[PDB]
Amino acid sequence: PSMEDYIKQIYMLIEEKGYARVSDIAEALAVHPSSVTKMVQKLDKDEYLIYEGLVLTSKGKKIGKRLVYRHELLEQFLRIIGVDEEKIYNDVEGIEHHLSWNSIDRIGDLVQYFEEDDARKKDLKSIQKK
Amino acid sequence: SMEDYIKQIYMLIEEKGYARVSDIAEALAVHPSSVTKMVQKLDKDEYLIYEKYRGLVLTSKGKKIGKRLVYRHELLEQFLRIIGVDEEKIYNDVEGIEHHLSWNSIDRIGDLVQYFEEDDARKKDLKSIQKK
Repeated sequence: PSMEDYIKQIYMLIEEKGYARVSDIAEALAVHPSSVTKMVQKLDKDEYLIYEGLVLTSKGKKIGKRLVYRHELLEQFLRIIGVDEEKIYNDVEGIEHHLSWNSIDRIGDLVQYFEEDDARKKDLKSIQKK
Repeated sequence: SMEDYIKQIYMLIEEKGYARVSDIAEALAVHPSSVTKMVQKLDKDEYLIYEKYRGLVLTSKGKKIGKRLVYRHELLEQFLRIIGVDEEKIYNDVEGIEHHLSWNSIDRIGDLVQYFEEDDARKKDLKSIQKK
């Protein structure tokens, strides 16, 4: 996992629980608590959080939210265009790490496009016939 | 990487009608010796048929894979252009994601690309949203 994966996961946990425990972060990212500990120190150095209990700072809360928004919007993207639910998670991860923010912005517009008229998704599904 | 070679070999043949080891080394920007190591793997694995002094031909199996690969790359380029991603950001973007998407996703991105190519109004509608 990268720094963004961590901040994202930490924010996800605080969203769901009100706290981000080392053991939960480790468990969620499938890494050892010892690795979480190093990363959490490097994140504290970077002012995303303050570690002693771990606590997101305002920079932490703001960026985490962007990263979750992004992830979920990308998931909605793949769902809307008819990708099989089982592959969606792996595809979104594999590409939030690789696509420019400009490309994300444009994908967001595309999701907006399909939300603006149900006739659009119907027509697209017709193509998925082949 | 076997995949990138098959793709590259495929592209050279589509382009020039033939693919030689040195054509491949210049294309992939790798050392000739690296090409040779991979070509033996490809030949023994029946992806291509190589003869010294003759360059190489893809088997029906290698052609299948090369064609599908180039399709994936080209498609991803067209997808990002169609949705209006900055021209200069496109290459680094496709490169980065092309090895990290289920073929299921690729397939659906293909229908999406088809969808916008079918009708000018759809492109017009999409662009309207980008302008905000």
